[PDB]
Amino acid sequence: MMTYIVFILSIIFVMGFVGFSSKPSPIYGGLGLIVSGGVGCGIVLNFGGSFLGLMVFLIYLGGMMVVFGYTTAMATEQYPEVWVSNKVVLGTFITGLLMEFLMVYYVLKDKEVEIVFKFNGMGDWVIYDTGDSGFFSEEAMGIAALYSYGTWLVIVTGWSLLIGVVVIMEITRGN
Amino acid sequence: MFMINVLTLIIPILLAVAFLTLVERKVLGYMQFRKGPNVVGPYGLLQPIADAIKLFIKEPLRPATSSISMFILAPILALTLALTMWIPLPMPYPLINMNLGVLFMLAMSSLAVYSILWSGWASNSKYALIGALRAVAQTISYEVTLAIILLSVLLMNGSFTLSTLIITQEQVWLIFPAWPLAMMWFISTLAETNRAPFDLTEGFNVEYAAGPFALFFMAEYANIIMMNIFTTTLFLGAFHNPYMPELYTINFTIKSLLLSITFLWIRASYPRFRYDQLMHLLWKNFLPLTLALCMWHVSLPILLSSIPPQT
Amino acid sequence: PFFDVQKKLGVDLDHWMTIQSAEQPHRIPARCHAFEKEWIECAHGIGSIRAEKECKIEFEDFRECLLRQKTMKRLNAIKRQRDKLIKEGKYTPPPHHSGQEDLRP
Amino acid sequence: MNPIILIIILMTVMLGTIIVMISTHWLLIWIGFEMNMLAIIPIMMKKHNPRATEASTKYFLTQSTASMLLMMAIIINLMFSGQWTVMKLFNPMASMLMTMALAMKLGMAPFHFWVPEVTQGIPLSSGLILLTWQKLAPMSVLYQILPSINLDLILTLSILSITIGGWGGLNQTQLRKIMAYSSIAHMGWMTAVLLYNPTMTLLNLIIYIIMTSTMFTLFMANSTTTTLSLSHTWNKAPIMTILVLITLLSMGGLPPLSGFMPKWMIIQEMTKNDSIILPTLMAITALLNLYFYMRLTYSTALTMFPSTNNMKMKWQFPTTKRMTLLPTMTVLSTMLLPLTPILSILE
Amino acid sequence: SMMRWNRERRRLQIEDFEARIALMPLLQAEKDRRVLQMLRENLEEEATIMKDVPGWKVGESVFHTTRWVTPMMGELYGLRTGEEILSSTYGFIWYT
Amino acid sequence: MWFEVLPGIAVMGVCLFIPGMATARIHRFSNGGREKRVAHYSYQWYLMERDRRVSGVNRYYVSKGLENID
Amino acid sequence: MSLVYMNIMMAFTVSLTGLLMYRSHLMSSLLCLEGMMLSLFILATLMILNSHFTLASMMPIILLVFAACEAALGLSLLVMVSNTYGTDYVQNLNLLQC
Amino acid sequence: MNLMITLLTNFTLATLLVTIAFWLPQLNVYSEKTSPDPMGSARLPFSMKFFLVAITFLLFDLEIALLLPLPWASQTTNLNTMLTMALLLIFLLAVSLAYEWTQKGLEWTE
Amino acid sequence: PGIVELPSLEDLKVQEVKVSSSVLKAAAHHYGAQCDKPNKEFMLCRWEEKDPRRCLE
Amino acid sequence: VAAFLKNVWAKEPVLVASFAIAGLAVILPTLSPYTKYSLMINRATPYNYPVPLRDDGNMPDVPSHPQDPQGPSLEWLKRL
Ligand SMILES: CCCCCCCCCCCCCCCCCC(=O)OC[C@H](COP(=O)([O-])OCC[N+](C)(C)C)OC(=O)CCCCCCCCCCCCCCCCC
Ligand SMILES: CCCCCCCCCCCCCCCCCC(=O)OC[C@H](COP(=O)(O)OCCN)OC(=O)CCCCCCCCCCCCCCCCC
Ligand SMILES: CCCCCCCCCCCCCCCCCC(=O)OC[C@H](COP(=O)(O)OCCN)OC(=O)CCCCCCCCCCCCCCCCC
Ligand SMILES: CCCCCCCCCCCCCCCCCC(=O)OC[C@H](COP(=O)(O)OCCN)OC(=O)CCCCCCCCCCCCCCCCC
Ligand SMILES: CCCCCCCCCCCCCCCCCC(=O)OC[C@H](COP(=O)(O)OCCN)OC(=O)CCCCCCCCCCCCCCCCC
Repeated sequence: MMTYIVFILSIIFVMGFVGFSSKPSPIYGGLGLIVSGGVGCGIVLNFGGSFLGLMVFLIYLGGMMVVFGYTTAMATEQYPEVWVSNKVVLGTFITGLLMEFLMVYYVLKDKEVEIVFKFNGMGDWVIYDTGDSGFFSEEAMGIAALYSYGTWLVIVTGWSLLIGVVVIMEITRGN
Repeated sequence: MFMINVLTLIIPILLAVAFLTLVERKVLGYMQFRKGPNVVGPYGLLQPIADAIKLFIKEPLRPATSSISMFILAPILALTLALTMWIPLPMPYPLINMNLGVLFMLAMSSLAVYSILWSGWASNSKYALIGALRAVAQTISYEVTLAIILLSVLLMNGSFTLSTLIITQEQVWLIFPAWPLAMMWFISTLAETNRAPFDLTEGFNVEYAAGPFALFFMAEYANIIMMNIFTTTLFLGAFHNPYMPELYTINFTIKSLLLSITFLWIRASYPRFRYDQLMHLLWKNFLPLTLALCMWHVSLPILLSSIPPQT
Repeated sequence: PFFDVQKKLGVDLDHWMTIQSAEQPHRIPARCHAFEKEWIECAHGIGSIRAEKECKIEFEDFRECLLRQKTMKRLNAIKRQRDKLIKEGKYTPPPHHSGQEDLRP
Repeated sequence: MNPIILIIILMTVMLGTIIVMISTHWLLIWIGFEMNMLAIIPIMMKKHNPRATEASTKYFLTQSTASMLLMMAIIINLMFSGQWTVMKLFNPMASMLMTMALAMKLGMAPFHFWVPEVTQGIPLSSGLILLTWQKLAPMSVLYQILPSINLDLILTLSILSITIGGWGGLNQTQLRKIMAYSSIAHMGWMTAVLLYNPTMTLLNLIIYIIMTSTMFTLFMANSTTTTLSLSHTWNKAPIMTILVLITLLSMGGLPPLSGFMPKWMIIQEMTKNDSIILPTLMAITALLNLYFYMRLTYSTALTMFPSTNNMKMKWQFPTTKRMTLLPTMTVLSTMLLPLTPILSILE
Repeated sequence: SMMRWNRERRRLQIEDFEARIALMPLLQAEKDRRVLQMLRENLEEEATIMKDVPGWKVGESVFHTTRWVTPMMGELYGLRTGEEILSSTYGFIWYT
Repeated sequence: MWFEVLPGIAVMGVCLFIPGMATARIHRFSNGGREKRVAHYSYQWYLMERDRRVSGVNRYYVSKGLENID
Repeated sequence: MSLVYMNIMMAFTVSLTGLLMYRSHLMSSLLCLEGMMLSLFILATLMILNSHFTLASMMPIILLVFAACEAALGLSLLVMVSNTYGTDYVQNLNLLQC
Repeated sequence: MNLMITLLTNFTLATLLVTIAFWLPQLNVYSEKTSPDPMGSARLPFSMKFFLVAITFLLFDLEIALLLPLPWASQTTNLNTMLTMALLLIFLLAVSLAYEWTQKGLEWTE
Repeated sequence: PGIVELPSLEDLKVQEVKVSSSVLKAAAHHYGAQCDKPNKEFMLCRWEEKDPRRCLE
Repeated sequence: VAAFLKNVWAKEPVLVASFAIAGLAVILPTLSPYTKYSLMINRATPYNYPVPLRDDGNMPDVPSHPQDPQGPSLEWLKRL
């Protein structure tokens, strides 16, 4: 059960996009994309990609999806919902989320194990710890090489970010 | 055995947050020439327990919520991110010893504005939504200088490891080569938690009951104690004997208490900023100095041949 | 329009990230350094049309090093036969695959 | 707009296209397309009216979808090849995705549904950039990946682009939408001859850019955006009257003009490769483009003339507008056919 | 102070790395005997499992070359228990 | 007077002292009277699993010295 | 091909189908577009960490940064639409039919 | 593994305290109350300044995302190139800040 | 393809160094000093042959 | 160029401090003698294995044992 955990997260990841590709609201759309970002980050972190998972949290979720929720909250005029005493205002939430985990556990059925067991990855998929690397994360040093090897990449990226600042300030003027 | 360690982290956090209210009211009492609470318990030691039992049986306001799910998930996220910021903190050895604990804490604190934003949209008020948007803009503003100051200090560390930050400061405190980063870091952590003189929420989560307000309240104070401990580890790092870890634990405890009382002593001393005045403080005062000191702490270990070890 | 400025002027703007067998930091190998090196040294300079049909063995070794589809197929076959024999009761697992043998070093 | 900021943004557009043109790496291809889009978004919003914001929104959505499909094609190439050289693709799934994404960036049918809208929403110089400069980078990537491009898919997109760019020009009085459907038809023409001779792709591209630039420069010289506003050119500047229309007789594809130079050469490369039906059908549809654009030619050089009285005041003022390269581009878009074997410089 | 102490910490890092370098021949020889032990065990249990299946060369490579291929995690730990697979492939990642 | 704040400060200081003392004692309890092994890098984890294999009781923190060689 | 890569591709195509069937809002379009970007990040990261190809580890961050800047541009476009009509509705964006 | 257990315990304690904070005063049969702020029925006007500071956060946060591997890049052999590109990124962050300054972008939230 | 020639279990048996990693790290620098020659001949054979099967003895 | 400097130090000391710190961060790594030692320490830090060479017969600059005279030595790093 514990072996297939990345695969399990990937299934949840797929289900997470069905949370918001059906598009119930842009606000619940942002909420589903935040949950999907967290579980895809779990997929990244379970291959030893620690810095890239923390870039998912720090830059994608805490950097950009904050701005998406911020711009969404400056639009789409709100309206109240059901606000009866606690047999509705939290009990329906708990029964709905228990049905959501019921849906998560419900898809691991006989139509799934014909794909899981015929194409068993866990046992031979996650091979990032194949031998020794040394005193360094290879992924950390590969990201560190952006400054010595990636001179042109850093030039065009910083130029695109400066042009991004200029472009946003020109189009958001109205004059 | 590990679950025992998680409980012995998280239960004393909640007890320390409970008695921080007593320490705040007593220290703000004596600084305002008055006394703080002394009637309820002996010298006030039952005032947090009485306040907690009062807030946890107070009537829910029957809130006209714009959403159920964000109304529930804002205190849940607030408490979860209040607790999970503590697990890489080296005291002198953390609960979760990870190689990127600094970046982990920066990420989990950058995720902490969703509790504000979801509390704001989960209210029906447009005024509460405007206050929440102002608070979110303030917090993500000061997260910029959190990240740049933190990067500039860790150019002397070698890596994002918090336990390595104890090894870095065994000869000198890191406030000596980095005191402008220290003072701007301290004002930036003051402005993260919406703490005075940056508390324009008392100048967004009032849609909640008194119980969920106590949850946001205790998450805010856990963030206050946590950022004081993180500043203590980051600039005033204590001596560590590996055969007696209680020397380091008592030393950073005393320094963390002094820095938390320094928050309590700042809030009883200054008027509040106007909102554009603290946006002026960030974007026009702290950010040029912070970028210049980032350039300085990049280029300075290269010119002094003091580049810290990677491992 | 492929204006090869990087070969005209003699600059290295993006050749270093292109293949796995290039100069990596701290001499880290890729997982398929030998297979990609052999596909590149086979298919070098002869063009794509000859490279498709005259270096297919090295290219399939490198593709199978990347995806490991034949190796996962073989391991699924052996594990399926092992599961069927444990289910039939015609086979017993060894002690060195059950966890009672006090590993080598 | 601040003119220094305009110069910086236009050099950033040119820089993004150059980064797509010179790079041996797929990440820099994607970076150059991102830089090109990011920089061209304020060019569309030069006037700050709601039609430009709508046009920029539609352009952002289509080009962003094409950029993400391009990155998915790059990622699938890195699966099945483990490398990053801008060369042939090593999966026909990644080949199909990159062909679809470059057809979206060019606005080839059935991804053409943003081209007559956005060109309608923006000014004439930004439409000139959108229909001349923004073709150069995806056609360069198509030039560099043609050993993997599926034959049936590129021919389907080519003939569908030529038919839809043909039947789009009937119901239009707007000059910019007519230039947009002419764009769609000519991109079908360029990608028709791509897997047979890409030198004729570059010849068709250069002749198309010269003719489109002549037409948009004439539209900027006369400040006319509709057919009915173009119809007053005979009374204001009579030398402007025919140059638009011999350039548009070129754009239809008609001898002895140089706009007959691409299509004929395209047919000249497709009857070599034993395709007789397909260039026949495509150039019959080009005659349908001649049908509608010749109706516009009849509109301007003939029947629907009449003027208004305020035109009498415009007679007392010359054009102080910069008609930059307009005599040069008008000569190069008509009289280049006796120099047709110059095309060997595009090998 | 940070100058003197970062220089001393760099000297200590070089001392630890030279300890690693002095130990790497023994660790590499034990790693070679480790992987060859496990592949010989997988080969013998493959030879005693794949009897009923026709057309099965035991120990047949999937690569057409005869060069030594660095073995995958399933070529070593495939026919073993699940806890050893977990300690092999998520041990370093899940370690605290 | 001013020393009246000291019982609350003392209680809060004990509440901050308990987690660090607790995790130090648990690390010494679960690792044979010593510190927990820090494996930030692949070499540290490789030596750690080599210790776990040479100890024979599936525990990395049982150190086998010169008595295990002849 | 492989399994978890097929899952990340399935998420990419699901967010593509959500990006190709608009319901009401432009923010829904930008969210489906950034879910596509997220799935591209995840799949690129798993490939680059799988092959141990070291220099490409800076590539997903690059794939983040540009595209996040791209999202910023999209948000600004939405804002200007919401400054003209009051809503971000895609049916207010139909003046270019003529 | 220990991290997932710790996150799960923190999430369980958070959900438990929220559940106690909602269900414990709903034992009370206090009163069902009626008759439902600085606006009564006003819509929300958009503010351009808040969106400008949000996008300014996002663009400088991307520049910080580039600046993050510097404590690792200090360990490289090509220190002249590394120092030039580090100073170039922080200088471009400063040029973005100066352009945000002079075009009145930092005004009324300065 | 050809059958990969894995050596036998008897060709792999050796008297192991059954000491822990702190024993090896405390005894690291003197081991690098005094056990230089067979260690470097082994690692030269290991980087030249690129195959542990030919690097056994 | 001096009265302007006193004026900007009076009005805006934050930007003067920022431009002074940034200017020193630019110029001082080149005006320093200790900058080369950063390069030397980062290139003498052994992250990999020092793979030995087959002795062909004529290599005087390459030692046979770590305790030999020839070879790159770090006496400067130990002493400084
Ligand atoms: C880590 C432990 C704690 C660390 C120390 C912090 C504890 C002390 C806290 C005290 C109480 C704070 C109360 C709230 C403060 C908020 C208000 C405030 O102070 O705002 C910041 C104020 C703001 O100033 P202001 O608001 O008065 O400015 C007005 C600005 N105009 C004119 C544009 C309107 O100051 C700063 O921003 C300075 C930050 C620190 C600068 C450090 C510079 C170091 C020296 C550099 C070199 C200079 C010389 C040149 C080169 C020479 C080379 C030889
Ligand atoms: C609205 C929903 C509910 C809201 C409240 C709850 C969710 C939000 C608050 C909690 C956020 C959870 C964050 C989880 C990951 C944190 C980052 C991380 O794992 O960093 C630590 C570490 C990297 O450090 P390193 O030392 O390199 O690793 C060991 C290497 N020897 O890496 C490791 O140690 C890796 C350990 C294994 C991987 C852990 C995966 C966790 C499960 C997936 C994500 C779960 C959350 C999904 C939803 C998020 C919504 C924001
Ligand atoms: C193998 C081949 C490789 C590729 C070869 C080269 C391809 C070149 C493609 C050129 C595309 C050019 C697009 C337009 C120029 C870009 C900048 C621009 O738009 O400048 C026009 C400028 C704007 O001024 P503005 O004030 O905005 O005017 C609007 C009203 N206020 O001013 C005006 O609006 C004034 C009006 C006249 C503008 C004329 C611009 C003509 C430029 C193209 C010339 C022909 C193409 C180059 C030569 C042949 C090569 C294909
Ligand atoms: C890490 C440090 C954490 C420290 C946390 C605790 C801080 C406070 C420390 C203790 C402070 C004093 C506590 C006692 C206050 C006074 C209680 C009392 O005696 O109240 C009297 C009241 C009336 O009773 P009656 O008999 O009528 O009196 C008339 C006289 N014959 O009778 C009653 O009220 C009934 C008896 C009630 C007794 C309650 C005592 C307090 C309970 C505290 C619980 C938590 C303690 C810590 C737990 C974790 C550590 C073990
Ligand atoms: C070359 C080294 C690297 C340089 C790049 C990195 C710098 C790090 C800091 C980045 C700062 C980014 C933002 C800078 C904006 C500058 C323009 C500016 O602020 O102009 C306005 C200001 C007048 O003030 P005012 O408009 O009233 O302010 C509003 C509140 N009252 O005008 C002023 O206050 C004048 C400010 C400009 C002149 C400052 C001169 C400082 C000189 C220090 C000594 C010499 C340092 C050597 C380098 C030369 C620098 C000029």
